[PDB]
Amino acid sequence: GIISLLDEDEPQLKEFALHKLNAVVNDFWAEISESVDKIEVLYEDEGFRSRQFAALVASKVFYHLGAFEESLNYALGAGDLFNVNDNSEYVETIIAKCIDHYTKQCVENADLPEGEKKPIDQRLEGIVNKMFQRCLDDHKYKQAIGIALETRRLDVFEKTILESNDVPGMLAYSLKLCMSLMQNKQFRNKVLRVLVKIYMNLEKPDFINVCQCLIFLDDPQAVSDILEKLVKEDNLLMAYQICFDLYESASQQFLSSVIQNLRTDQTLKMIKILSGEMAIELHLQFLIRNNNTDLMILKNTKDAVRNSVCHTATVIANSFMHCGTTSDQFLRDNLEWLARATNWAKFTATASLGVIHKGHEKEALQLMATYLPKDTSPGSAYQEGGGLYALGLIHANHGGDIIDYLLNQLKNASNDIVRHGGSLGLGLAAMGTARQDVYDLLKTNLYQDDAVTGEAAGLALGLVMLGSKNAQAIEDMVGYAQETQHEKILRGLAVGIALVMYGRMEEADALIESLCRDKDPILRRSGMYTVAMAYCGSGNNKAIRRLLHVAVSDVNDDVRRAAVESLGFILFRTPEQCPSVVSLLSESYNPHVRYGAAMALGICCAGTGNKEAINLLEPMTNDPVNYVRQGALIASALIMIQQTEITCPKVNQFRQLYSKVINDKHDDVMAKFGAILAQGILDAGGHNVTISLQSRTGHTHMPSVVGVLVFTQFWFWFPLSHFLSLAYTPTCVIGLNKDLKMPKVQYKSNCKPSTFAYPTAKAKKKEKNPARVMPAQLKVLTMPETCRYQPFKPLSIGGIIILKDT
Amino acid sequence: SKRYKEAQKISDDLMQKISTQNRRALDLVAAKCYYYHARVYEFLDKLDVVRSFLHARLRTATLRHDADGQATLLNLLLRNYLHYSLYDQAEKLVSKSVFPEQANNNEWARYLYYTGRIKAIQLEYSEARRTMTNALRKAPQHTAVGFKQTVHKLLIVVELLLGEIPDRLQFRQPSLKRSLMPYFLLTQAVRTGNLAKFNQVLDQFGEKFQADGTYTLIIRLRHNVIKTGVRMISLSYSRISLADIAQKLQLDSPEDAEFIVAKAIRDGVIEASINHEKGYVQSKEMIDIYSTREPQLAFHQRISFCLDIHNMSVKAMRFP
Amino acid sequence: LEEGKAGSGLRQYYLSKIEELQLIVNDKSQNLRRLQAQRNELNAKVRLLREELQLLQEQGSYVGEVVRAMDKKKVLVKVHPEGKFVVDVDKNIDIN
Amino acid sequence: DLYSRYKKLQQELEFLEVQEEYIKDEQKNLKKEFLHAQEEVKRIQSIPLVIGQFLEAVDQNTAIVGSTTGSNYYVRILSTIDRELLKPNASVALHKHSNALVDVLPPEA
Amino acid sequence: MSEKKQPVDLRAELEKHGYKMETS
Amino acid sequence: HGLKGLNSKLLDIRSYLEKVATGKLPINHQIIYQLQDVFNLLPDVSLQEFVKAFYLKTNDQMVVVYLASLIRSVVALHNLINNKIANRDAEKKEG
Repeated sequence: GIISLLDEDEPQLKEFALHKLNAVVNDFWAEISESVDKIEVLYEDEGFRSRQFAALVASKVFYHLGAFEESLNYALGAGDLFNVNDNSEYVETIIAKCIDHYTKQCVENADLPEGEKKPIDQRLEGIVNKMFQRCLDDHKYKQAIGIALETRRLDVFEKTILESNDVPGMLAYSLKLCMSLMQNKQFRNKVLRVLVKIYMNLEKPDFINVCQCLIFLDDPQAVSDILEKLVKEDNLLMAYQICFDLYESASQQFLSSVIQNLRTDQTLKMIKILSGEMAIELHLQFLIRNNNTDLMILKNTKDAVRNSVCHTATVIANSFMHCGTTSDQFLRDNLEWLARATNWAKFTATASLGVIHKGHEKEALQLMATYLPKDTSPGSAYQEGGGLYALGLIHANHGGDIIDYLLNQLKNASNDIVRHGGSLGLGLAAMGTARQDVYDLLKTNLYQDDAVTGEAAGLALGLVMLGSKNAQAIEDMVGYAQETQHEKILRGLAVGIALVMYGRMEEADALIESLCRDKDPILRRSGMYTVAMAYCGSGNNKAIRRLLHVAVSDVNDDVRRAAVESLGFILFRTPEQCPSVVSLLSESYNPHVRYGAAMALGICCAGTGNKEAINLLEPMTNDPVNYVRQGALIASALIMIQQTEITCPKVNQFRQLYSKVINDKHDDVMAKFGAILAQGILDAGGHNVTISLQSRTGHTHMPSVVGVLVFTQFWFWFPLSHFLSLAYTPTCVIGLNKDLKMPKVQYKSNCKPSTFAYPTAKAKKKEKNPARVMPAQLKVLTMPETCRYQPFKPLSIGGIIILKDT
Repeated sequence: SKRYKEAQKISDDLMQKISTQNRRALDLVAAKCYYYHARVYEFLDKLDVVRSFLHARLRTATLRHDADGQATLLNLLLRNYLHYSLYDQAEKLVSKSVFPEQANNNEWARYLYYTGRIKAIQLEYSEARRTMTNALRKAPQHTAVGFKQTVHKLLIVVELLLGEIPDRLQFRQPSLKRSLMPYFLLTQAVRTGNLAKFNQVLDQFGEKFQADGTYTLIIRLRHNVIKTGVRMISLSYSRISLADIAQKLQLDSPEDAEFIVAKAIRDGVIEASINHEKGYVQSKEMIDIYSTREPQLAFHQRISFCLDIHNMSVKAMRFP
Repeated sequence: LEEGKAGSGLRQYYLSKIEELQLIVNDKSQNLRRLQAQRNELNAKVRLLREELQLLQEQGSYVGEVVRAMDKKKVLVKVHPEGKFVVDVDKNIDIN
Repeated sequence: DLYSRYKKLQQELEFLEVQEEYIKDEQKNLKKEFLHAQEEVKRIQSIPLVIGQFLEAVDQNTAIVGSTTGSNYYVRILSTIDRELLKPNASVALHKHSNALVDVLPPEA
Repeated sequence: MSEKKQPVDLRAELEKHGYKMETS
Repeated sequence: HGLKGLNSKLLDIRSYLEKVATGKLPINHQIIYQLQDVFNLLPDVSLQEFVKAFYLKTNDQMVVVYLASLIRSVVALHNLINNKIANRDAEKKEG
């Protein structure tokens, strides 16, 4: 009990008291406990010059007593004599408490955002940058960028990116670390916007960082600013990369914004690159030259001739594998099967005509003249409705006057049979374009008061308004749902008001609360697709609060199924955890939860080669219920996409299991529908193309997610199986040097030919028709060393890239 | 080997990173040779230089590796700090924490014997009898050898200070018997209300009292003899004169006769009423109450919190 | 860096200690998933109970004795309280 | 990067945390639904139930029984009681409609 | 264990009751 | 039943005073005087026998809560012992 010396007046006994403290306090760490109140006499006295060290020893006894934030308060009142001396371990704890409290205080002041901010002591932030000198002097960028992410402030972080040496490109993948652990978009884009500016101030320009902000910051004026600087810079060759990343990985309105401010040689170039016509022609040539298909399986499914559910089966399966070939022999090889078609069968029959003709924007209209939507009036009229549906599947995303060609035919001929696939063609072609008149003429078209056309105008109005988050559109869609007696207009408007909101995160939760709280099961399922598309790409637990809650306590299995399917939409960025959390959830008593969860694991891990999802899907195809085996067949084809036998051993085991159950009449027709469907999935695009929901740049692909989420339930609407063609994206290595000119280039790949088998020294590839490639084989390949044409940009992924003449 | 273990201690302060899954075995092995620190240092004198060194190791394990580390180091602290003054009674106050989880097994029971003597130095007999009983009852399986008999020895010390103790001659082992042989007649003198029987035990067995280390309570137990002596006779006798009871209460004058019973009610002993003239102590009793509320309402939280822990065990043991 | 990369050891440790916590709590859900699926399959058992309790009335059930089998795949069997029948396969167990 | 991924590691942590409270409330409501299913199987069935003349248990979960009208049957037995009280020879009360194997007599009056 | 702590170290009455009578 | 009983008599007593304030004749008193006195029949508080009912009711809760502690001991005994048995056995045999 040395603290009893403080009762005497003169301070020299206090300095001698703390001189006793700092030495023998090892055994006295607990002795000062009860007398800390007497230490407060020194801590509260300003005329005592050693009150600093009094707060040091008071912070030591509080360090032994377990007090942390209190030790931080006395660390602030401990003056200069505190921060100077660090020995034993007093440091890691107090700097953990200091940095923690500091970064959560900065986060506290960052939500204000401005004004009224709490006072920040200069000493606690003093030991921030002062102890950060350890990170600056030791030249450790990993920890330096770590604390730079903690402080949540742009000034000291601007000093971290300004540190010496290099760090040549390290800000790029550091933002990959940021966006991976990023919470909200508030300060994210604010930190991102200055990093592309410091890359413009850097001596070596790099377009992958401005590519990262183009797909992350996503603001309309910035792309017009950077490209106006490209035209001002007179950039041609190396801007080819970022320009195609703008077309590929950015929204349509983003393209409409950059072309709007730009147009106010290269003038025709920006038209060619933003329209993406050259990408369609090279994709067409890639699909016709490199097509690998097997007709034997199509014949074994042909001669089955089962009268139930097989109508859409074979045509949608071979329309997948053959997509974009334009060479179709199908109506020639199978005939009596197509003569069996009736009712919606001829819809899907002529709808596949557009799935296999996907792309080929020019001749797609006149080449179908034989299969054109007649309208010869021995009424098949679902026929002539599906013909315009086929023209809508090709004209999705960008388009042309064919959109008005379908619009006039919507105002002509009959009703409502034209609106079924016709308005779907009108809305799908205007998807993401924020078309105006379509919202009006679809309101007077919505008032024609029929049922099957309900899903027609609902999906159309939801596609044209995608990303617009409008007001009167959802107001009129929710206002028409009362007086109508149809449940298909409820489901079409369900996905309609779900599709209008995409990537809204918490902005849509105001409406999500009303949709989920309502007692209408169809409107609850509407809020499930709405909260899915709004939270797509984010793993935030605010969605899983109500999304998973209605997945628990609800009494309707269908909306519960759509609730557990959203795990594939929102969590697709982190597919690995889904098999673990949904493990038991596929053991549930009702097949609906086992089904939607099987679809969740299928679409989430589809872009990955994870064997765990295939392990959990093994008992799913063994379940006694039919459609849960069916969804197990479709999802198992989604996990194996483009993946051959060398990837997972279950490829051929499931391939033979598909033809087995469809050639076996004893099995259910429902469950066997997903078999031939799985043959279309796995073989889609002649194995050359697949579905990709996540681009390498880090931005989600809107038409693929929109394609698969409308493809979720094919039972209610059979033509929804055709919408999955939009989810198909080409995977290829394009050796185009520039413009129209096509160089001849072959480069080497280090993988064995067993990986190259698509049912060593160097690989043989185009030379751009490009050549197909596996995402796992893109890292092992190397640019040609001795060839005349060598890429200026480092080659990593596939697609179309610059090739420089050397 | 202690210096090699100090190199193990510096590496116990560094790597980590990260999950030094071998530092739990380092907690095990080092706790052993930290007790070999105790033995080797005790070859000459106290280890006090290693008390600041133990506090250096015990505090540097905070908060990371304290798990199973802090428990053994706290016993290493408490054992010899119980042998050498001072302040450990108030030191373990601010040290806790608890410190959870209790590891390994009997380690927490023997800790509750060590701190049991500690919490017995505050003399509160409900917490002392529960920490001493829980110290012995929680320790399987032995052998060896006699210190598990020592916790039982000092266990009923606080029960002697309670005023009521059973005769323990039926609990004698072949070893513990020969060790406590003086303590036998001690607790036999505690059962009896005779003063000379207890004082002669003190004078004769004072040598064994030096061997055990418990002394100060032997002289104050005379107050337990006056309170148990008055609890005896009062409830015993119909109406007892203050002159007749003065033999066993050794004074019991006409004045203090009021306070003996009155200040026993302050301690909750006997309800005897006394009208003082000559006088005479007339002891009656009327009580019908209680035996109800706290036992059953606590049994609710007892059973429920138990089965909740048994849930936390079984639910978490299914990893295989 | 001390701010820092050495400080990130403490920062990331908080999310490591909560990782182990959440991992411990994750298993707390995992085994109750086994119990949830247990009684969920038992809910499929009471639905199978009712289904077999729905199956078995509209028909009943009995036990026969085969006195002969047919080339047509039928089988000669008696309904023992009554006159005989002759029925056919019964595709799981074959004639042989 | 270090602080970046450090701010990326609490996303799935909080997502798994809201999944905890979710699946807890999930299996809490489904538990009460299973208790409701227990009220169903205990209500099932009758009251009044025809007792019948039992012969033997052939194999797992099923057995053969004559009714009190004397006809051997093949029925999957009641799930919760397979064996212990069924015995080789007893009189088991058969379902009104189905004649399902449910329970025998005490036995007996 | 052997680990941790332990390795460190009115009569009956016959005569008096019969005498109470003839005493007084 | 409690809260709807609160607002029932509340609004009903609101009509009791409102009918006297407005609507007369009358409604007072065909039944007003007798019905309101029936409300004044029982206030009804102690002393005395109502104090005896108190600790008698306490003596009534004795048995049931005593039985509660009995079920606690039986449920904890069976479940905890049997679960730890099958737990320690499954771990020591598999591990």
